[PDB]
Amino acid sequence: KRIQSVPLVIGQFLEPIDQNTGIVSSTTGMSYVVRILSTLDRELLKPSMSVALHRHSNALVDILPPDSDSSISVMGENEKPDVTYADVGGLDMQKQEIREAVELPLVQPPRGVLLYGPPGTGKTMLVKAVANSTKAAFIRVNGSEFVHKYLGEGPRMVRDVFRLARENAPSIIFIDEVDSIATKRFDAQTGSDREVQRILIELLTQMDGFDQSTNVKVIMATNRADTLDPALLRPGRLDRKIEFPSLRDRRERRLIFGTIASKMSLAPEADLDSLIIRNDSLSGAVIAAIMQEAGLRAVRKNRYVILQSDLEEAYATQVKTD
Amino acid sequence: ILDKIFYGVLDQGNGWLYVYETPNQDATYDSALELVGQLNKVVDQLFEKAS
Amino acid sequence: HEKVTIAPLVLLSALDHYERTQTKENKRCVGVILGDANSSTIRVTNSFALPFEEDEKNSDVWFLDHNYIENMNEMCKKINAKEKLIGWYHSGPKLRASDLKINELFKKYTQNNPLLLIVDVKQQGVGLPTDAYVAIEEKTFLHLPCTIEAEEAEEIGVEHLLRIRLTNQLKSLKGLQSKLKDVVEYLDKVIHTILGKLQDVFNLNNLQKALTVKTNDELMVIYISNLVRSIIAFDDLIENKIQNKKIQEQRVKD
Amino acid sequence: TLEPSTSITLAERQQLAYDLSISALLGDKIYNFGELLHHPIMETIVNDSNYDWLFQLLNALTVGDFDKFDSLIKVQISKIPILAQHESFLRQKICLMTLIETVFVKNIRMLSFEDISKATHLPKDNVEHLVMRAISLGLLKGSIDQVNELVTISWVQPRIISGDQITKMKDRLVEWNDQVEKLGKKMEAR
Amino acid sequence: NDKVRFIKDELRLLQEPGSYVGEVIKIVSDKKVLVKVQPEGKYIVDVAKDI
Amino acid sequence: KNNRQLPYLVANVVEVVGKAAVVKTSSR
Amino acid sequence: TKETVYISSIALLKMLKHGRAGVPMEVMGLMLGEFVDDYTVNVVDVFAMPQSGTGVSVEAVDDVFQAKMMDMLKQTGRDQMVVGWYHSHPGFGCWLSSVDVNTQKSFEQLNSRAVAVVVDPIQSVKGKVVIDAFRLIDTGALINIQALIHGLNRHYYSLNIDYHKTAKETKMLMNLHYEEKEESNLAATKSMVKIAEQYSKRIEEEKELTEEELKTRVGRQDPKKHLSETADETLENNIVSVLTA
Amino acid sequence: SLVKLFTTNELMRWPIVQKTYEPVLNEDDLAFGGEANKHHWEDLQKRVIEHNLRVISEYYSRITLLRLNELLDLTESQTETYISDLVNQGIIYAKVNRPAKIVNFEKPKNSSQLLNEWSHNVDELLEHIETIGHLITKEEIMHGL
Amino acid sequence: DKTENDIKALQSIGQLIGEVMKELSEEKYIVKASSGPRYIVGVRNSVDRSKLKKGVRVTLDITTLTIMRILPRETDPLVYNMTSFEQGEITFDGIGGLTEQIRELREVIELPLKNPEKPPKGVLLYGPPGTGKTLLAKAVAATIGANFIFSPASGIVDKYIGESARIIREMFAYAKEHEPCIIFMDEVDAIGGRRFSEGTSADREIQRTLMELLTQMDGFDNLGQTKIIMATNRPDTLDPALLRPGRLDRKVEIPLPNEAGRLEIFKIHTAKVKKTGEFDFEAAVKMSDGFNGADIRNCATEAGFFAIRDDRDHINPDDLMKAVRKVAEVKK
Repeated sequence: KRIQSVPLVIGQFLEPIDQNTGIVSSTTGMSYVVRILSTLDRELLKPSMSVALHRHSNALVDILPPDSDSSISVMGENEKPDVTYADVGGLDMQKQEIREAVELPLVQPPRGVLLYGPPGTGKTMLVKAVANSTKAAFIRVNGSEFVHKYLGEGPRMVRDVFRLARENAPSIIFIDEVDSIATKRFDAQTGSDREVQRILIELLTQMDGFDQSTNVKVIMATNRADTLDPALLRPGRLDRKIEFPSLRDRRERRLIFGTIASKMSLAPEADLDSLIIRNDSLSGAVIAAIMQEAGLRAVRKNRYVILQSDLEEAYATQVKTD
Repeated sequence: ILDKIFYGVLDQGNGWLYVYETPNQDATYDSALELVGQLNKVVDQLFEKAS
Repeated sequence: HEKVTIAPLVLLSALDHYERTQTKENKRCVGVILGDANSSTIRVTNSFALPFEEDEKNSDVWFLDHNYIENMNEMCKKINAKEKLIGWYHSGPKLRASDLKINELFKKYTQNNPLLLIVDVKQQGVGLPTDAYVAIEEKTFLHLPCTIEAEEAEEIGVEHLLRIRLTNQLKSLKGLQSKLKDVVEYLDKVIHTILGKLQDVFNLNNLQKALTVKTNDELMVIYISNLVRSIIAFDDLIENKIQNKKIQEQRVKD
Repeated sequence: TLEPSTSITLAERQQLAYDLSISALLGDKIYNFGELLHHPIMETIVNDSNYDWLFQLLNALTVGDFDKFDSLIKVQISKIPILAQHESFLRQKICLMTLIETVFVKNIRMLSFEDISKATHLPKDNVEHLVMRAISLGLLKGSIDQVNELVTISWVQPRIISGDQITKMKDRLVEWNDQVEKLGKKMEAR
Repeated sequence: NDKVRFIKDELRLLQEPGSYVGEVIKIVSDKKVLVKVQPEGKYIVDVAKDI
Repeated sequence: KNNRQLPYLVANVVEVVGKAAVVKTSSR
Repeated sequence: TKETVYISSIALLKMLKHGRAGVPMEVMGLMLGEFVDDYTVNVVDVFAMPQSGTGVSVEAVDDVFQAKMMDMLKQTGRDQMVVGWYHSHPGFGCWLSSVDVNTQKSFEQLNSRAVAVVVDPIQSVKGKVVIDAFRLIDTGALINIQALIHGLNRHYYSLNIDYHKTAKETKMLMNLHYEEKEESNLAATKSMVKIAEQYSKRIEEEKELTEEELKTRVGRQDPKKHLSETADETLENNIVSVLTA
Repeated sequence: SLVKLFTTNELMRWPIVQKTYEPVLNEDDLAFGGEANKHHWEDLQKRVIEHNLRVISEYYSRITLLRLNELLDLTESQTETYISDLVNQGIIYAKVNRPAKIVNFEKPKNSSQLLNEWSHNVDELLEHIETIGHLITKEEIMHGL
Repeated sequence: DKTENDIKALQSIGQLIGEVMKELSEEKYIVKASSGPRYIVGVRNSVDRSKLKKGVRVTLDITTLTIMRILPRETDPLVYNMTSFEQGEITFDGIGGLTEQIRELREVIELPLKNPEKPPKGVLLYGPPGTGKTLLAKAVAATIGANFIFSPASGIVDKYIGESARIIREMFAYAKEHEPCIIFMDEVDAIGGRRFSEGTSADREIQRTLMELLTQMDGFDNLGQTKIIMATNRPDTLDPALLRPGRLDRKVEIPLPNEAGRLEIFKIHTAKVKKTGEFDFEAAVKMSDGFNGADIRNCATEAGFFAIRDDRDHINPDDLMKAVRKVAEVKK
């Protein structure tokens, strides 16, 4: 036993030559004939692994249960997101639409779903709220996470995190404005554009190149779906397109208003059913903003009671920010 | 209580809600009997497999 | 309080000192002990025989020089700064009040009240052949418990040495033996307070409660693995010879 | 603090040690019971005058008879009458310590309640207080089964005495010990 | 003992300088195989006596 | 004993607690 | 040629301690011992040269402090032959320095013969030891012979180490692990705190096995392997607690 | 002293202490608007009772509702309330048995206890044998003689 | 002793460093060597496997290769790439005549800190800098108690991914650790805003930063006591998604000091320079035309020349109206 010991080094298991033998990697890039666990055997042995090596005895001490966070530049990790939905009021149909897109097909097939609209608008809340409700290991991405100039690492964890997510299956795959990586080289585009070549086509290769058993949905924030490609949109892969409206039917506002002023200390003047007529055809975020814009304005006026004025301040200032 | 939404029991002769409380035990023989089920089968099979 | 590490490296040479000095029960081979004494745990790095003379024909009569330590520490420092004087050792196995005097010498030389060290040069009884003391007050001196560190460097060469339960019982008597006597000793020695100080914790026994059942209840499952413990035996080696002998006892072709 | 040093005078000695012994009763205390009385405050102080009392209060620290003292009482002591309480505190605690010290030995706790508590020869309705008071005595641990008339108890009962569990000590301590060897016979041996 | 020695046996092997996988570039008649070490450059170097 | 070599790899401090420093070499 | 080195493990550990912390530097200093007839390299002791900010060298040796000690050691009654040279050679099987050789070589002069003790304090810590002593030349040999008279003797050329102590410190050593009673039964009778785990641990064993047994339907993970080694580890540890109750 | 009276709190005390203190003490319209002292008294009624329960709490494994009402100087329901109060407060343990007219004071005895209790029983000797021990031989030797 | 300490300090030796590349298990660490590659390492001692986390700065061992200590991180040139200053130089008032943003900001910045009852998402300064604009950000920082942290734009995007975030997330990390902290993101069209084509110029590195803040701001990173002062001269050069609440709660015009705005700033920014009463107070202000808070000080300082030139430490009317004309000659 005590042959094993902690002050080890890292590498990547390449390949066995035979039992208790194989070529591996070093974090020095060293790859040599070494030993491995006589602990493991075959089914026990794992054909590519981040691994544990003695320095001098220099042999495989043990696998490393999969590494994650390399560059790339990581992944979204919200483990048990904090957001309950109906925290942007009135999205039920759409939150159902997501549920229909994901929450149900996670349980029961789309391999990816398209949220369409301005995010951070509650559309990003859509993510976490459902990502919370779904309770699958959540992975956000940015289309801006992979811009690293390298022809190189790139898709690896995009593959492996994706696999790590399918290691975490059920897990979640999400992306902030994938349209950032969705742009690829249409020509010889020199710098910065060859990653997305790997990385966009990666997911394309990964969407189109992995089976439908949905423990994990590939989700993508889209206000802009154009730099995307139908290779993504290929069915069985990105099936679901959910559109963040805004817009707003009054029950939504009624629910939006009945959302923030719920938690927002108000002045009796503050009247949401006054605003239900005042507010029509707007964006829930801004609406949610106007809610807590007034949430700020009374506090900006040091009013511990947020008026309809404070609202109308927020509202009528934000009816046209012009 | 009938739904075990609560822990207590009814006194008729007394006419009371008699004391009771939540737990029972840890699943062990539970865990165990599985194997205790499992083994012989493959083995009896094996035991046969030799015969 | 500051209760202390022990350096085997010390312990060893310490007896060599005793050995080297050919110290006998008449004598105690004495010397520096080294480490750094600040923390509520003190460490023993090292220790140094102080060429010395002891006379108990007249208690206070004995001979030593510090100036060893003087030149010593220099080198010690030059060897390591972390030597910083924690205290000192002697052979022992036991104290002699002149120790007190001797103790105070090091007080000049130590940060805290320095550290005495007893050794059992015959390592006779038990855990430690050793005591470490710090003076006190109605004087006080005291043993804080101490022990080894790693020193796996030690532990390795150590490994080259040596080479389940009943023991655990065995001490059962030991303290009790003395203990009752130790009263009867002090009883009929002085025929102190600390004895009554013990007396209280005594009822800390017959203490046992139907919480006992838990045990029983617990012990049950402990045994559940039984049918499993040897079940695999039950199944494993029995149906193993039936596949090797039938193969073999019948192998027997030509 | 004086114990090692400081030659003094008797008028110093007793009167202080008087005032001390007084302050014992103007302590009174976590009892006490027994004390520095052993130390050469005694003869020296007691002797006589209130030292008689003061000594007889050591008796009261044991006897706990009101009128072995409330007879004695002059102003200075009755000046603080609360020893009549403190004696009730005594009689309880005094009786208690040994009960705690002895009567159960066999993992002493229960003492529960009443007659047992009235075995303090301080009565049930005071049991309802003095006994009932626990660290409301400053001391007792545990709790009460009133119904079954049962104290739950635990420690904070120390003492300076000797003479007794000395015996009881090694008995069990030899007992398992013996019966070890039965088991302790072959286990690692065989 | 089967294990024992065998178990022990590996510990030996568990102590390695290493075994360099290497890229043989070629040999010469020298019986020093001319070899680029994988990360390193070439080294024309004798072989294993058995190869 | 100590001094000196021509030259050393130099390094850049971070902490200067009050006695503490980390540096990163000209060998990085 | 088969030559008997003998170490005070004290001096051994003393060096180790000095050497373990000595990283980077090869630790330096005396090697106290003798030669009993031939072959016999005795070590009572050793010690650090104080830090060499000049590093290990034939130069960095200061015989001042030794004498200082050696005096105080003579005062201690501590006296030996300086038998050679012992340093801390991080990740070095190899050989120490021809310098170190020359260093020693200058010095083994002062003896019939000396050592330069290889230590990798790194590779020492392994729980086994890493170490050697060179002294590269012979008389003839165990009498090796030719290359000396043919000149040009260079190599690793280890010596053959050993050491001895006693059963004495052995106790005091094995004293490692009032005492037992306070140390043992009763001191780790803590179990029940974990009974849940102690269960759950045992609980978990179960599953692993239905699994394992199943495969019966190749090489290890085998259907009837980890079974015992698993349900056998929770069997004992669960019986020892009974001793307390 | 009431703050002190807490640790000993009794609630035979209450009307006593009521009677005992009101120069301003219970009797305060002064900087407090007890118009009657109820806004002390009433408020304090429970207050003592409330705290009384605390020391009550500690002092009881079991008690009769009576002995409560005896000590509490309260009706059952009051008691029951104050029971149900800290019951519904959870601030204490008890047993409501009116059919017993008895409060088991609810020791939560499933902590498995002799987990630690025995572990402490170990700790006892771990303390004891260890504490008691280390001085013993040390003792008569520290004196020697 | 001192030298002896050094004499001793030489015994002491250097200690390897890492920031944990991750915690496999409580002990088990991948710490890619802060000097070098990745390693499988444990704790040592005085080690809080709690505090121990991916990225946690730790002293590491030359031999044991494990923790030699846990270390407080600095992951970013907190005064260079990040630039941190505790509060701000002047309070609101000295640049008074910008007073519009003196008050209103404080009630939307300093108070909602002390009045947590939204928290301010962001506050966007724009208008001419150094009107007190330059000073306004620190006027905000001064009154709050936060550590003002200056963020320049271009340098935060290195050509690589997340360097921005790294630089920025230490602005998140250090500051939110060091909170209260004013963050100040300087005139950021470079790493932020509307980029080039919003295509790839490295704009995707820029979009990253733009999204990094977005993922910090429209992401759930709040400003608890660490506040972010946005900087631009003109606000419309920026992401509109940034201009939204959840990122920008405030969009700050910072006009010129008015005539009285100057006059107030004047007798603040100028008259505080040693000056005569003869120094011509309003005729400067009158000759002061569209002077910023500094161009006000130029009334002082351009006359500090003529102070120096008239042999004055105390600016005199002769010093002065030469300056204010000189300050109003090159511009309005």
